[PDB]
Amino acid sequence: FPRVKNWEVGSITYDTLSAQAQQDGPCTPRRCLGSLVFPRKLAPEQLLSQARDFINQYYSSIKRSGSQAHEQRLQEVEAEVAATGTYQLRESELVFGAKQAWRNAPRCVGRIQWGKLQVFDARDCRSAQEMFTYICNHIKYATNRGNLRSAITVFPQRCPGRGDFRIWNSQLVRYAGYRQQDGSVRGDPANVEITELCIQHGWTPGNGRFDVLPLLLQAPDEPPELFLLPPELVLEVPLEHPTLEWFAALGLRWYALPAVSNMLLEIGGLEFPAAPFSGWYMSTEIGTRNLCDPHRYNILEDVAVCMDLDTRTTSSLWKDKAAVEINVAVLHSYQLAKVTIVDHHAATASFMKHLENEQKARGGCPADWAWIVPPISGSLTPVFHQEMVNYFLSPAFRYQPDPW
Amino acid sequence: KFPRVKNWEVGSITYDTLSAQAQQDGPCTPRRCLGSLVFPAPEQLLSQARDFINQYYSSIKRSGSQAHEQRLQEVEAEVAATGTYQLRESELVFGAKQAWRNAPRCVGRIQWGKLQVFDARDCRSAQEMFTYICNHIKYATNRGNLRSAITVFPQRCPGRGDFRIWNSQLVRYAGYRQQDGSVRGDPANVEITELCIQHGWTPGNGRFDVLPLLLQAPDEPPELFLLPPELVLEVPLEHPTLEWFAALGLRWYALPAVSNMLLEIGGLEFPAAPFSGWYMSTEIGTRNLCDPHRYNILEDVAVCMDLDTRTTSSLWKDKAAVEINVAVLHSYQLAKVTIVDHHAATASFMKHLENEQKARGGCPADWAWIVPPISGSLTPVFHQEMVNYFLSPAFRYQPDPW
Ligand code: HEM
Ligand code: HEM
Ligand SMILES: CCCOc1ccc(-c2ccc3c(C)cc(N)nc3c2)cc1CN
Ligand SMILES: CCCOc1ccc(-c2ccc3c(C)cc(N)nc3c2)cc1CN
Ligand SMILES: C[C@H](O)[C@H](O)[C@H]1CNc2nc(N)[nH]c(=O)c2N1
Ligand SMILES: C[C@H](O)[C@H](O)[C@H]1CNc2nc(N)[nH]c(=O)c2N1
Ligand SMILES: [Cl-]
Ligand SMILES: [Cl-]
Ligand SMILES: [Gd]
Ligand SMILES: [Gd]
Ligand SMILES: [Zn+2]
Repeated sequence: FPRVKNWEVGSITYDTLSAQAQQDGPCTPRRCLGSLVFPRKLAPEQLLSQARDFINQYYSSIKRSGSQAHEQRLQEVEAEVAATGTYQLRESELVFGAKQAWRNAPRCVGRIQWGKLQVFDARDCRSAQEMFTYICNHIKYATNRGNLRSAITVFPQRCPGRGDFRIWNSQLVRYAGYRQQDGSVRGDPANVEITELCIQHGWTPGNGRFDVLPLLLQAPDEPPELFLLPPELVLEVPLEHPTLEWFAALGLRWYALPAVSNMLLEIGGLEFPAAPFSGWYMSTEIGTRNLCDPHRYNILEDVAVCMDLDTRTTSSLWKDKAAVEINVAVLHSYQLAKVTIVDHHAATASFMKHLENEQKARGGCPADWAWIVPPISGSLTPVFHQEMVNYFLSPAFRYQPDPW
Repeated sequence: KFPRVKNWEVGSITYDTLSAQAQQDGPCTPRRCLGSLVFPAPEQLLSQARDFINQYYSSIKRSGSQAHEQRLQEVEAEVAATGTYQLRESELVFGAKQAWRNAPRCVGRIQWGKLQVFDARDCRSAQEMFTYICNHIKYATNRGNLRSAITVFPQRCPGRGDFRIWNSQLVRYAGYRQQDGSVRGDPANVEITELCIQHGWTPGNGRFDVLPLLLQAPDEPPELFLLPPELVLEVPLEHPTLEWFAALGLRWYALPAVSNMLLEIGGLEFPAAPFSGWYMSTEIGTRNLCDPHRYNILEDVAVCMDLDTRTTSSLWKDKAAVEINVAVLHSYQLAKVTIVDHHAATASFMKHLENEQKARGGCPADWAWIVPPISGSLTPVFHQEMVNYFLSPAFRYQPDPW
């Protein structure tokens, strides 16, 4: 049972929940690999034991372990896979699984919200236009005129033999990335690959550096079909600074809804390769990562010239001063537009109280230090001084190969 | 079957074949990762010694020679007669450098080859220990043009007690308990301050009182030694455009000299081997002055800046912190005391990683310690994956001798 200490206060807890960790990660007693983004790389008898475990913990969570429909439900899944080779999840189970996969996401700092999550069942789906209308319901409900609401929608589970639903965009909302005559990029260099595929499936390109991409949606077996998104459904925030009058003239924008559409949900031994989820942004994800990373929009040097900073010596900390203003402008702009957003101080303080909750509930909580600590002002937030344990519980979201 | 390591800012790919030779185990398993934890006989003394000797004779491109096999046969028969062996002077210098080279949480390692090793293995007493330390401080400080140095006191040996420096650093500030239960001075140093007092020291009452040295000779109580003030170079902190900053009274010292770690070379253990370099500015500005459990000046700075401290979304903490760091960098540059900022430091470490891949095929690095505590993703180390493992020779934590 790992002893975990908080170095700001001195408190000590023990992770007894780690002792129930399954899917072995990447580390060994000889070498630690916690800093790798993708750990490693990417006869149905094992379906039973994964469904048995998941159903067992479903009934513990609602008191009904021992007697009643608990043992009963064990038999239906036994007979359903003995007949068909897969099984269908009940509605409450799909909702309980979805929430647990969020609760178990080691790198998510927003997990204090894990209990409030709207789960749209789309297992009826069987068409590309069908999912496109499913996706537009999610976005509409999730955006909610800017008072954002956590949502996931679950499309039909992978079946042995015959194909899979797959959203080809990594997010539902993503900006174009076109290569110049220079080979350099106008737009988001993160999305130069998917922009390449959008065009070669009949998309006509656009203006420049803030073009919303179309959704490449893939019904089983048949190829991907492009789907344009209505501008009305894509809520965006133009970026302005509360006191730097020129920042708005830089013409920077970002969208409201972070909605990840390329991860695979796994509940009770069933894989849902199309299950896009969405929450709201932490300000540093936009300001520091999306806009300041050297391989993203790389705006930091441009904002520093406008602030008339000394970009000729790193010891002037001009990068640090420029970044903070970019984060200030993001927070101000989203707030001015009444769009839900959270600063990294508020967000990490909530994660600490999530840790304390999860200590009482389950005796621990899987957490990935490097992704919990903000990308600016790390040691100024409480999680910096908090030791953490990372391990992999099910249900979970996993990374998955891309369909090409 | 070696770890694939990716740099995300650029797209580089390399593999860490040096990890496979890792000669110790750490706290991680396939079941769970503990990377974020701060604190993670003859035949085995002989097998460590052989790996070191092999390392040394490799570095002087003399592997597998007669001079090589001689020294192997030599140390083996010395362990037989006495249970231990002695390093030659060149072997000691190489081992101290390798320990620095192998230190996984050190961002200043691009320098590892430039190290001044002082051989104090003939030291006989605490008084003499004091003299060797004062000279270390004088040479490393060098009137503000700092030099990397290490002093190596006698090794652990059967029959006698260890030399120990009780102080965690050669220069530290007193931490005095209050009547509010509060702490005047540095709260990290409240215990060593109590220790010093009960061993005879007359305490002050400032917030930047330099502590005496508690020095332990074999089988003796610790003895108290005052550092002559003119040996301890200090830098008063001011801000270049915030003139009220000087009225805080804040200071920090030139020389970071860590004195409580253990140096291991070829199975030998040196429990007293203080080493020193020069500060990276975030250690002073961010950690030592802004940690809530350290001097904790952040809120008082931000109020003086007229920042809005009612709400976190004004980012008052980030703004005050960046200006506390600007003051540190400016104050040291004004006082002509060596200092590196986290941007230059992390850029040099990137060069170290590339040097190390070509040289040894990888490099042990602790990402959570290499990435600076402010402006992380603005530096190039944030976007570099790293492999953490324990190589020997090495520095190691050891328990407090009290
Ligand atoms: C409600 C507000 C939320 C916030 C502020 C938030 C924030 C974050 C942040 C900051 C990361 C780090 C990733 C990065 O920065 O690169 C992350 C990762 C992640 N989030 Fe959350 N998130 C929220 C809601 C959700 C929801 C609703 C889900 C799913 C139902 C979710 C699941 C995940 C997963 C699966 C990952 C990464 C996979 C892994 O860590 O292994 N989050 N989130
Ligand atoms: C000359 C410039 C140097 C710089 C800028 C530097 C910087 C650093 C920093 C910032 C840390 C992490 C401290 C923290 O934030 O808690 C560190 C750790 C460390 N450094 Fe360096 N250092 C320098 C020289 C040296 C020298 C000369 C030695 C030894 C001869 C050394 C050995 C170590 C060790 C042992 C650690 C702890 C590593 C671990 O526990 O894995 N450093 N250094
Ligand atoms: C690049 C390999 C994987 O990276 C990842 C992996 C995951 C997420 C991610 C996923 C969901 C989020 C939600 C719901 C809200 C939010 N506020 N943020 C999120 C961030 C970002 C990245 C970007 N690095
Ligand atoms: C308490 C767990 C271990 O912490 C540690 C561990 C090590 C060092 C350390 C050691 C040597 C340094 C040198 C030579 C120069 C410099 N510029 N910095 C240093 C920092 C600081 C801390 C502070 N936390
Ligand atoms: C190399 C390093 O592990 C990698 O760049 C990680 C570090 N921490 C991160 N943390 C968050 N939140 N998002 C990221 O993309 C990363 N990247
Ligand atoms: C809990 C946490 O891992 C711990 O406080 C570490 C994090 N990384 C660090 N990194 C450096 N360089 N110095 C530190 O003191 C710490 N503290
Ligand atoms: Cl994003
Ligand atoms: Cl220090
Ligand atoms: Gd101007
Ligand atoms: Gd001024
Ligand atoms: Zn690990």
